[PDB]
Parts: sequence; C-alpha cells; structure tokens
Amino acid sequence: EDNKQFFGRHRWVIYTTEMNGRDTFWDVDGSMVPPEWHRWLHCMTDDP
Amino acid sequence: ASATRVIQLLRNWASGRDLQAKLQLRYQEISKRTQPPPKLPVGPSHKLSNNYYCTRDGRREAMPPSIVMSSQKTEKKAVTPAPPIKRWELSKDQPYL
Amino acid sequence: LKKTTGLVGLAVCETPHERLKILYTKILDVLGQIPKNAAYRKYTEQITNEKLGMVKAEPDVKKLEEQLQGGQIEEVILQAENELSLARKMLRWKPWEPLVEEPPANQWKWPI
Amino acid sequence: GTSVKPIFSRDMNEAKRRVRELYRAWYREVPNTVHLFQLDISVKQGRDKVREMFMKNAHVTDPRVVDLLVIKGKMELEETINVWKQRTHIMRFFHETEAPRPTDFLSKFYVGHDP
Amino acid sequence: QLIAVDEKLDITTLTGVPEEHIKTRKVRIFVPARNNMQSGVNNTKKWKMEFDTRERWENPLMGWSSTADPLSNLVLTFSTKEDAVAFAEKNGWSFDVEERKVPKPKSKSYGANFSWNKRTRVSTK
Amino acid sequence: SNLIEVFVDGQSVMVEPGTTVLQACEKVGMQIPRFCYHERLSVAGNCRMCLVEIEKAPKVVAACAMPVMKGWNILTNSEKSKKAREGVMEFLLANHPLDCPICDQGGECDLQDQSMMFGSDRSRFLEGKRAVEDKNIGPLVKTIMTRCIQCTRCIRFASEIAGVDDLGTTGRGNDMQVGTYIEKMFMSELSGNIIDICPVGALTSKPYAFTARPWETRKTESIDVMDAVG
Amino acid sequence: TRPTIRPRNDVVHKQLSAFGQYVAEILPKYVQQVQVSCFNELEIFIHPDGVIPVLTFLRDHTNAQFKSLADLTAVDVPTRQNRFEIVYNLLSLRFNSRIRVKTYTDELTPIESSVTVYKAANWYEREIWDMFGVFFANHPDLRRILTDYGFEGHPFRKDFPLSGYVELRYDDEVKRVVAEPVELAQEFRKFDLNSPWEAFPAYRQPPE
Amino acid sequence: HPAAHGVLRLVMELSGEMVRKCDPHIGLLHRGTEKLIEYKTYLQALPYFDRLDYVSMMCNEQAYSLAVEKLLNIQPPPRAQWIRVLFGEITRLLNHIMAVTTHALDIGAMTPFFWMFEEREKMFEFYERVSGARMHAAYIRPGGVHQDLPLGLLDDIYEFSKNFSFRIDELEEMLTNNRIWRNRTVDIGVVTAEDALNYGFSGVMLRGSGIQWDLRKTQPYDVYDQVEFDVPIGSRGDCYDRYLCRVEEMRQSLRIISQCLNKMPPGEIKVDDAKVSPPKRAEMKTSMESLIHHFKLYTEGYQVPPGATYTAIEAPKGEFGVYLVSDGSSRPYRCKIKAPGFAHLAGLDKMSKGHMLADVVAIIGTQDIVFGEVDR
Amino acid sequence: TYKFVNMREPSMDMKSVTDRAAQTLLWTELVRGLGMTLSYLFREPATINYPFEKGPLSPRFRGEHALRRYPSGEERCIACKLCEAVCPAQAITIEAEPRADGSRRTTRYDIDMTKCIYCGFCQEACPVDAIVEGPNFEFSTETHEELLYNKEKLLNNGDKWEAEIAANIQADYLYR
Ligand SMILES: C=C(C)[C@H]1Cc2c(ccc3c2O[C@@H]2COc4cc(OC)c(OC)cc4[C@@H]2C3=O)O1
Ligand code: SF4
Ligand code: SF4
Ligand code: SF4
Ligand code: SF4
Ligand code: FES
Ligand SMILES: [Mg+2]
Repeated sequence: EDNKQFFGRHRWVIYTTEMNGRDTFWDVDGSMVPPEWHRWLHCMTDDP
Repeated sequence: ASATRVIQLLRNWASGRDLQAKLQLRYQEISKRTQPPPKLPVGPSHKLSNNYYCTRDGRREAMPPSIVMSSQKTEKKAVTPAPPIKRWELSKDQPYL
Repeated sequence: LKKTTGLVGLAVCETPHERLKILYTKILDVLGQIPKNAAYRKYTEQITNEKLGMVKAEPDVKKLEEQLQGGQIEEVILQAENELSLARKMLRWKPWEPLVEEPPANQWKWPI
Repeated sequence: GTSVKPIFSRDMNEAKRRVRELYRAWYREVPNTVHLFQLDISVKQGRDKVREMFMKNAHVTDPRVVDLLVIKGKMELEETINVWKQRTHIMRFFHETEAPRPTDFLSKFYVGHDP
Repeated sequence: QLIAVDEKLDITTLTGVPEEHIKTRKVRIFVPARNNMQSGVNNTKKWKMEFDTRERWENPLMGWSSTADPLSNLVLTFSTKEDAVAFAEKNGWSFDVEERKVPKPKSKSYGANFSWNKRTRVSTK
Repeated sequence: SNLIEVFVDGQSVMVEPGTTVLQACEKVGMQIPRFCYHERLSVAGNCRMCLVEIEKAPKVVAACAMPVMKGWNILTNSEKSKKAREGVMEFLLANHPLDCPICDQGGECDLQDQSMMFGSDRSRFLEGKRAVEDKNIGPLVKTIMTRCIQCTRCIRFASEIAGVDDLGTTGRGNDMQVGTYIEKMFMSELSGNIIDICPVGALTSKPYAFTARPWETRKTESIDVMDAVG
Repeated sequence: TRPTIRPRNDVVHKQLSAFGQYVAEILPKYVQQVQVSCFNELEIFIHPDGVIPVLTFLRDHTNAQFKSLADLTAVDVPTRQNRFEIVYNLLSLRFNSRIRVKTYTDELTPIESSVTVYKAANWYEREIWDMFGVFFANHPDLRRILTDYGFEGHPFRKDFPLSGYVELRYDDEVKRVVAEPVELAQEFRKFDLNSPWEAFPAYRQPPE
Repeated sequence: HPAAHGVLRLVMELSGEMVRKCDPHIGLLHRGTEKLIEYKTYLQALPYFDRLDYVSMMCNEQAYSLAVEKLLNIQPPPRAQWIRVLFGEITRLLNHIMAVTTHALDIGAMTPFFWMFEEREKMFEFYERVSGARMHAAYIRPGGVHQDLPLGLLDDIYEFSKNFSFRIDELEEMLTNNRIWRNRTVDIGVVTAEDALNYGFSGVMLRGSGIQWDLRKTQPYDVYDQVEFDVPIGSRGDCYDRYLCRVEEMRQSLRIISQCLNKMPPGEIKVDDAKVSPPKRAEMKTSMESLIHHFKLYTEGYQVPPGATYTAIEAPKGEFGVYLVSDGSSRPYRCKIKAPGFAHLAGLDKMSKGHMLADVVAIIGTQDIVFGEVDR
Repeated sequence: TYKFVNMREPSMDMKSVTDRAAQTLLWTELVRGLGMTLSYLFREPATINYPFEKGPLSPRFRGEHALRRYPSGEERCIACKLCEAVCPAQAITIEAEPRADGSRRTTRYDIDMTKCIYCGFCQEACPVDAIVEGPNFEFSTETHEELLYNKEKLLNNGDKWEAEIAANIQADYLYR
C-alpha cells in the first residue's frame, strides 16, 4: 500500500509466478487472490 | 498533489482556475472503509400498548371510487378542474444566466 | 411595446383588445345558434361574457392579464380562437342530445 | 340484426372485391420480391405460396373478419415492398427447416402422446 | 351505419394461434375446488378456463422439466360460466363445462352434543 | 313461513330457526374466521376466533355456536370484532413455534393466513415458549405437537367420523396435550383425513414430508379408482 | 392513523367531483359514468362514438384546456363482451389537473383515431393495434410498431401465451435465422399464490 | 450505428444529404416487460423498472413505488422520502451527464465524455455502497427504501458534491461559447410551444420552448415541496437552449443535493407496517408474527386493493408514468408504462424537417433517447 | 421559480464591438478550449492498474452465489423454498426430501446464472442466512454450461469463500 496515492491506486498486489500448478509469470488474473486478501484488496475493509 | 509546483502553475494558467483547490481524485478526505456498528432506531409502531393494528391499517381504509352521475341512475356557475395556476416568479437568486 | 412573448411560435400581438373583442363577439354569435337549454351554450356564454366585460373594463394590458388569469394575453387570444372552433364543432355534433346507447350490464364492473 | 358496425365493407361482395384487389397486388409484387431479396425460389413458387396463404382463410363468412384479413395482408405487402422485411422473414412462409409432422394415426401413436 | 351480420362469431383466423393449438386442444371451464388443507373459500368464487395437460419430460442436462406446450400455463378468469363458454366458442376451442358445486346447508346445534337419548352425545369435549 | 329475518351489517336475510351467526354471515357471502369450527364436525366453541359483535349487545358471541335471534344485526367488521380477533390471534401465536420454514403447512396454513388477514403484525410477548414432546400414532400421520393450537378437530373427527376413541386431551391448563396417553397407533381406513382437518403442521403427511410447497403444485381434478365409490 | 397512513385531500376531491358533474352536464350524449377515486383521480366513462367529440371538448374548452395527452393504452378483460378498454390520460397545464377518459371496444369494432385531436396519439394507437389488435379508423399510417416483422397474434391479449408460439435460431443449412415452434428446456413454473381468505371487506361482491 | 444510441432502425429518405423523411423503426429492444410484470408479484416486478430506463434507474423505482403506495393507501417515512429525493437528484446528475456527453460525442467532441464519466463512476460507487449494485439497485421499494445508509455515506456524498461544479464549469468552457458547437446546435430542431404540447413532449423538450412546467414544482411528490431550486427555461426551442437547460438543471440538482444533505432527519427507513414492508431479521428470528409476515411477504406478497392509478414523476428525461391496475390480488393485473422518449421519437420526424444528416444526428442526441423505456 | 438561460443582450458600445471582432478574427474562445485540454494533459490520470489494483467495493456487493454452513459443518439450508418463490427470474430450482437422519435438506439446488439478475432477493428471503451473494465477480466462463450451478458447485463456493462471506455479513447484518 501507499496512502499518498489517490483512492484506487493506494493498494496493490504483485502476483506470484507459480500458482497451484501453472506458470503465472505472464498469465495472471484477479481470481488468484485468496478471499481474505480479496476483502482487503477491494477496500471492503481497512484491516489486513 | 505529487505534481511539481511549476506544473501546477502551468495547469492553473491554462485552465484559468486554481485546480489544487478542487481536485477530482480522492486522496484521504473520504470515509474509512471500516466503520463502527450502527443502532438504527425503531419506527412509531413499536409500542407495547395502545397499538391495535386496526387503528393503523391503511390498506383497509381504501374504498371503491365514489360515483358521480350514473347514467343508469338556478344560475349554476361554471367550474374548472382546479383553480388556475399562479404565474411563476423570476428567481431572485439569479434570474438570467 | 412588449417583445419576446416567451413561447416559441407565439407572435407578439399588437392591438390585443380589439382582437379579443372580435373573437368573443364571434363566440357569442356562434353560441346563439345552439339551443338555449343546452348546458354548453349557457356555460360558454357565462364565461365569454365575463371575459368580454373584463376586456372592455381594463385598458391596461398587464392589469388585464392579471385579471383574466389567462396567462399572457396572446395565449388568451389563442384560447378564444380554440373556443370558437370548438363552438362550431359542437354545433355540428350536438352533444346535448340524450345518451346514444347504454353500456352492457357489467361493462364497467371492477374487479372483473 | 345483431347490431354490428362495419369497417369498410357492408356486405360480402365489397369484401371479395377488396380481396381480389389485394390478391392482384401480391401477384404483381411477387417477381420484384424474388429479385430484390435474391430468393432461391421461383416466381411460380412465390405465387403458389401467395395463393395458399389466401386459401387458408377461404372459409370466413364474416365481412368484418375479411376486412381485417385484408388490412393485415396490406400491412404484410407494404412491409415486403419497402424491404422492412429481411430474407429470413420472407422465407419463414416456407418452413424449410421444420421436419414434416405426420398426420396418420399410426405414426402419431409411434412418436409420442400428443394427438 | 349497421350492416346486419347474420353469422356466429369466429375470430380464429385473426388470433394468430397455430391451427394445431386450435383443433386438438380441449379446455376445461370450471370453478376450482376448495383446497382441502384450508377452510377459506375465496378461491372458489370465479370461473376458470384451463387447457389440457400435455407432455413434460426431463432435460438431459440438469434434469429440468421441459415442455413443448405453449398453452400449459394459460389460465383465464371469468365472472360467469356463460362468459367463459362464449370466449371459448368465439376462439374455436372445444370445451367441457362442470357445474359449480356448492356445499349444502348444514343444520348445526351445539346443544345436540349433550343429548338425553340420541347418539349425537359426545364422549369428550 | 318459519324463516326469521336477521341483519348482517344492516343487510336483511331470511334464515331458518337454529341457524348460527356464522351461517347467517355465510348467507351474504361473508366468511367468519375460524379454527375449531368444521361444518362436518360437532360444534366446539373453544378456539374463540369467531367472536363477533351483535348490535346493542355489550358481549361478543361465538358465531359458530350461537343461534341467531330474530331482528339481530351482526356487525362483522366493527372495532369490537376486529379487536377480539386480534387478541385471540395474539394468544394463539404466544406459544406457537417459529417453525414456518421447516413446517409442511407453510403456504397452506390457516393460522398464517388468518394472522395476515385478521391479526396484528407484531409480537409483544417477551417470555419463553412452551414445548411438548411428540407422539407416534403410526407411519402415515407425522406428529409435531408443539404446533398444536388445541382446536380438538382431530378428536372430534376420530370420535364421530372414523368411529374410534383413541384421541383425547390429557392434563389441563396450558399443559393440556392432544394425544393417546399411551403408545398407540391410530390406524383406520379414514385416518389420513385428520391431516386435512388439522389447520396447522401439528399433523402432517409422513410420505409427503418436505417434498413440495403448495404454491408450486399444479392441481388436476380427477377420480379415484382404488374402489367402486368413485 | 397518523404516521403510516396516506393523508386525504378533500378539496381536490370536491373540485374533481364538481368538474365531473360539469363535463357530464355538457356532454350527455356520450358520458355514461363519472367517478372520483379515493386518491383524487377523475375518470369519465363514455360511449365509443363520442371519442372525438369528448376529447375535442376537453382539449378546447376554456375551462378544461387539457392540451397534453400523457398516455393512451388498452386493458384486456376477456370476461366482458367488449374485450378491450381504451384509456386516455390527459393533462391540463393551465389548471394543473389530470383527467382519465375510458371507453370500450371488441375485436371487430373499430375506434375512431384521435390523431386529429392529439398528434401524440399516433404511435400510441399503433401500439394498441400491435399489442391488442384494436383497429383505429382513419389512422394516417397504421402498422406494427413493437413486434417483429411478420409476427402473428397480439401478445398483450390475456389468452396469448407468455412465451408465444415460435422461437428463433440460426440454421447453418439454410444459412439464415429461422423460426420454429417453441420448446423450453425448463418450462415456466406457474405459482398459485392467491390466499383462500378475503383481504378487503370493502370490495366484497354480492353472493349472486 | 454509433449515433443510433442503441437499437434504432431509422429509415431515412434523403435528397443528397437533405433529409426528406424520417421513419424510426423500434421494437429491437421490446422484451415484453408488461406481460412479464403481469406474471409477477409487486416486489418481483420492481427490478423491471430498473431496466426500463437504464440511466435513471432509481427515478423509475421511485415512480413505481409511488404508484404502489398510492394504491396501498400507505405512507413512506420521512427519512425514506429524503433519501429518495437525494438519490433521485444524484440519478438526475447521472442521466444529464450521460445525455450531454453522448450528445457532444455524436456531434464530434469526444473529450468531455471521459472527464464526466469519472464523476459517473463515483456516483456508481454511491449506488453500490447503498445497495450492493452499481446500476440496478432495486433500493427504492413500494414501502420506502430497502436498507439504511451506511455510517459514512453522507460525508462522501458531501465531498463529491462540493467539487462537481468545477467539472460543470470545465464542460461549459469546452462547449458553451464554442462557435463550432453553437453552429452545430443553434436553430437546429426547432419546435414551437403549441406543437410541443400537442405532440406530447415533456421535460426539457417543453422547457426549451419556453413552456414553464416542472412536475417537481407543479405536482410535487415526496419532499420536493421543502427544497428550493430554479427551473431553466429556453427562448428559441432549439438544441442549444436544451443543452443550456440541462447544464443549469445539473447545477440546480447540486443545489437540491446540498439542501437534502443538510436536512436528513432520523427515523426508520420503511413503513412500520409489517403487512407491506418486511420486518427486521432479528424480529423475524425472534417473533412469531414477524416470521409469519416475512414468510407470507416473500412467498405470496402483499395484496393491493383493487383500483387503477396513473402516477407520474419528473424523471430526468421528462414525465415518466405508470398506469397500474390492481384486481385485489398480490399480482398486478395491468401495468402500462409511459416513457417520454416514445413521444419524443414520434416527433423526431417533425423536428427534422429541412435539415441535413448531421442535424438529424444532433436532434437524436438532443431528444435524450434510451430505448429500454421506448420499447419496453 | 424559474430562470432564463438564453435571454441576454450584447453590449453595442465601440469597445465591446471591437472585442467581439477580435474574438471573431483571432479565435479567443478556441484558444480557451485548447487551454482547458492542455490543463488536463498535465493532470494525473484516473486510471488504475488492473488487475494489480482493484476498484473499491462494499460489504453489500452482490456477486457469485454461495450456500453456507453452520460452524459445526452442517448446512444452513432447510429447503423452505422461500428463495425459489421470491426469485424474480425463476432462476432457482429446488428438490427436497427427508435425510437419512430425518433432517429437512435439499436433494437438488440449482441456480441458473444466465437467468439470474443478481438482485439479492433470495438472500433477503432466506431465514437462516443459507444462500448469499458473495463478493466474487471474476467468474467468467468459456462455455454456457459452466454457468448452470448445482448444489455441489454452490456448496463448493461457500466452502471457498466463507472466510470473506462471514466478515462481510458481520459488517452489514446490523443494517438488515
Ligand atoms: C465511443 C466511446 C467513447 C464510448 C461511447 C460508446 C461506447 C460503446 C458503444 C456505444 C457508445 O455510444 C453510442 C452513443 O451513446 C449510446 C447510449 C446508449 O444508451 C445510453 C447506448 O445503449 C445501447 C448506446 C450508445 C452508443 C454505442 O452503443 O464507448
Ligand atoms: S403451523 Fe402454520 S404458523 Fe405454525 S410453523 Fe407451521 S406454517 Fe408456520
Ligand atoms: S393436532 Fe391439529 S386438529 Fe388436533 S387439536 Fe391440535 S391443532 Fe387441532
Ligand atoms: S439474486 Fe435475484 S435473480 Fe438471482 S437467484 Fe437470487 S432472487 Fe433470483
Ligand atoms: S437457501 Fe434459504 S430460502 Fe432457499 S430453500 Fe434454503 S433455507 Fe430456504
Ligand atoms: S370457530 Fe367459533 S370458537 Fe372456534
Ligand atoms: Mg396439518
């Protein structure tokens, strides 16, 4: 996070390069976020 | 915010206004995403006494429309459906754009 | 005198008093050919006579507009013309006659 | 008696006159329809279809019903002449992708429960 | 102007219904029976026209209930049986009508529960 | 002749002697709310849901049991009748279990429907609820007696129609319970009908349990072929 | 009675009743009934032949001046001998009022087109023709407006099936979109929701 | 076609580029909404009004709710009415932004669209916070509103509202005094007052011709008689005057929003009548009456006394009306929907006489047509 | 109360005439519009870096449906069929029977996600918080059939998203 950016750019995730079985170096998608970090990332809550 | 002061001056001169006063991006002045729990008061029908539903039943006070002049059954001044509307007033705030 | 009536396609009327007098006189003349017992004739005569007296009694346009409650005397002229056309039409229609037909027994029964 | 109000025709003779006029119009239109829509049918097929559609409602004995049928036919014709219809709409009259449903008792008994 | 049409009403050619659903359909005109699980009678006041049940099968996927009958959900409400019959006749449907069944008037007597010599006496209360 | 004139909401109607207030109201097309009255059973008068006001009478009468008197004026929609219905509905719901989602009677409940049509919309009951143990009366009638409103319809049906005296009430007061008092099976060729007359989910069909809701069922009126009665 | 119940307005009720009496007195030839609803809405039930006179009066009389046509539509009631109920909703800006005019027709009896009175009626009348099949006499250009080209039937009729009779799909053999008899993988599930107990005593009907 | 504003088949007879005849063909978005509504309960038919005019969703919800409330003879609570007026003004801002920016985009100026759609995104965020849906909220119900505002929504609405006037000023800097924009808009599609009245126009299409008529002022609903705002009135009856009217309406909506924010009262959000409005979940899980009423409301729905009503509101596109007919059951017998776009499109051919192709594109843009409400 | 938007008269003095002539000949307002666009060019854009950054959402958000359990691992659904009765799109199909232990449970629970309008009426109607609309919205498929959810899929969704679903419900159940 960085709270000096405007709302929307103040939280982000650098995805892993190796998910369950597939190589996610280039192929990433928002579905790879687990539900708890999904709640934090979409600003449904302030607490990680 | 992050813009250098020279860029802000150029923006202000080009737009003609002070942009930094009213920025269209929300930085930190908005409400927190986590809030305390609410309490949400109850309505006027939450009494424990003198609250019989028959006295506050609005659905049961509807009646079939009142019939005037069934065909199957003095000067008499002419009438209108309603009084004529008053003329509108011209906006003492700002009458002309 | 006045410019910009304010409604698009409604021209400013010069000499509105004479136009209103002519229109109301024509309306009364047309109503004179309707049977006396007809409600439309007496109602329209009453309202037309009130408006004609108001027009005759008030030489000022703005005060006349405030008295007539008719909205900006040009629209009063337009309404007078509409009433004249309606008077001719109802003379051709004769709606004062008894009811032409009675509806079936339950035509207006609701619910079902 | 029966206290009915006409639409255009007072008796059946005028209704048949209007029907003949509409049939003339459709018969004249068919070749232009085949050309403009680039239909793969012949003009004889189109005129046969027009005749069949007309014969579908031959049993009517009410002049008002005939009048409404003529109004609908004129609507369809004006719709075809102005190319508001597409080739799919014109070709819908022929049911080229519908399998022939049998009408005899035995085949109906074989296929299913519907009469 | 009146023209004095002498024929019976028939609007089948104008309704746009396919002929298969005009000739082979049988409608029922009836006052629906009271649901035996409840005592209210508000659902036994109007006449109903409903169509004959057709085939329903299982969808190969998801096992749902599939139909090919467009009139399977059509129910019409009428004030009287004459109106329903007239509607069905002018629409060209064969119909079966059932006369309205009303409960017969019953003689009730609370005192009969305590008869001196009759069998209506109750053994419990 | 022997007919007497009575009034329902000021509307005149001619009735036979011995006709009850409920039947006179039924003559003009008005249905009085009920829980214990069944027109094919004996009159009980215990549920008290049928109380209506008679004009110039300070006491409401039980319409299911009280015969009409000549010249009476039944006021079925007066404030007194509505308040009586609301009070009775409140008392009936005081100890009822919050079982509607799991009750088979869900969309077919006379208690639910009469609560929506004639009762109040809120509860002012702040105590614990009573709960009774279930009875086993066979494999056909499922028994959940906490839903019982003690209308005694099943007892009257068994005693009078089925010809069996196996059902009754044990105890008294708030603790009065409908049952057999012993492990007994209520088997008769007419037993299942007690499911129909029971206005609540206290008696339900065991083979039918949980399978369907009433609003999604399609009704087909047909004939029975399991015997020659038709 | 105070918080949850909609308040009444007796002044508007009296004004609408007086104006309904006025209209009924002026046009006895066509007016059959006048009603004022409990929420202060005025309705006039007329004979079909008076569609053009009545409306004209209501648009041109100095005391009516109903110069706006808010809406024109139809209602299908199969139990009536005259199936269709034609409703005109009119607005008067001069007197800030609204009026409803109702009449009736059946499948074979045409209604007079009122495009000469209100130009707004045009499309509305077309819509009534398309959804209900009510013919309007002397309509400048009467044809379907809402339904597909070549569509048979009138969908808003009560006896018309909800899903219709035909469905569309692309066919690769004829290489075009074709229409076929309708088949549903899941049939629409009809719900019987009406409670067997009466809800509104004020609308109870006589027991016939 | 990008300028078709959705599914419209405008068959045009042209002499060169001069328009000789316009024939709008509609029904490409006719989904048969009214029959389907006839197959639903009153609560089940509410989300259809979201999808009627998919730019003024909550205004359509409000119109339907007013009709059903009138038929039920009940009254929404004051806080619900203030919430309704506030979100109706926010919806008016959304609709006017969409209309003006798509009109400019059709004319050729594509830039203000991107500037104003960020504000549209923020208002979508308000919608989602109040309801859980950015467009189809189903929030305004025939008893009030579904849920109360979250505990920090008013502050964010205030923060958004105090910066919107500068965005309007930037839009006006782009368009108002531009000679190209004036050339493309002035004297184009001129309609007279009497023609506008006879053709059934409403909203800006009247006010641009000088007719002084606003339903919020003449026939107020909810708490619209307790707010102060001016009505913009045109002088020439052309596209430029209507554009100015819509900009000034956005400013007046900001005014009304400020008044609503400062005047929000406390209290309950739906009518305290459990036979119409569902009880709270805690009551439904503790009280027997509440559970019975919740069950019956969500299975059968409330019954509405028999009768017919025509309820109209001042939606951002004009007068929006419902003719609702109840037969006494829990399902509406008839629901006719009156949309202003129907009459506006029916008058399009009249307004395009003596104009070119680009002028017709401008006239379609200035009519503010959404075809969900036109076709239904 | 009304105001005029286009009822102003230009000044006819020589200075005003010359100013208007300068505006006509030297294109002042066009340069004003150019200045507005130039000012926007130097601002920070409003774009976010999807999928690494996400748009803000709310605990009330309506996404993919899920069937929940009690803390014991028993299902919450009792097959009352209220959600099926309230569903405006008829998207829910339910079949039920007594379980082997006599429990009232579903044997079929389908939601057609191509019929669903995502209105959330089902979770309002549910008396045991059994069916919910979760926070997930990234569940696009490559085939139509993958959007026809059965009970196994919904139970799987509940087990997968329960950690976020419970937290979302905890932050909003006092508004319900
Ligand atoms: C071009 C970019 C900047 C934007 C604008 C835009 C799209 C994509 C598609 C369309 C579009 O605008 C045109 C004109 O305005 C509406 C308005 C509509 O309803 C408000 C509507 O509904 C289908 C459709 C349209 C057009 C069309 O589909 O992205
Ligand atoms: S008996 Fe009736 S009120 Fe009681 S739980 Fe069953 S359905 Fe609900
Ligand atoms: S079990 Fe049912 S029928 Fe028997 S007394 Fe109880 S409520 Fe009445
Ligand atoms: S969200 Fe709405 S449409 Fe979707 S399943 Fe639930 S009730 Fe049905
Ligand atoms: S999900 Fe909820 S509402 Fe639906 S059947 Fe199960 S318990 Fe009932
Ligand atoms: S019905 Fe009369 S006391 Fe029960
Ligand atoms: Mg039972």
